[PDB]
Amino acid sequence: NQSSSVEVSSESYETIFSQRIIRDLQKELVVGALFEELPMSSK
Amino acid sequence: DNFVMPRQRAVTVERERQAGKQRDAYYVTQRVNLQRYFENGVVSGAYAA
Repeated sequence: NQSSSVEVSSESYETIFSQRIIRDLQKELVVGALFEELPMSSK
Repeated sequence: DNFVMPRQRAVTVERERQAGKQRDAYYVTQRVNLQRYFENGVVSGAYAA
């Protein structure tokens, strides 16, 4: 606040730090695993 | 679901008697804002020209 008679040391003692992690929308993956597999045991 | 309501204090009413003035002042205060997590998610159409 930095206006009254008393106050705190720095803005860090006026903030709440959250561990919560957020992410936006991610493009869907479709072609990655629609074809069936062919196991190969050689070059 | 991309927007939020950061609010510190709600709507509060307060009554004070300024007897030196012979009034009854009424004060209403609140603290809110409108923010969004990410910098997208809105579209608006406008008239031509």
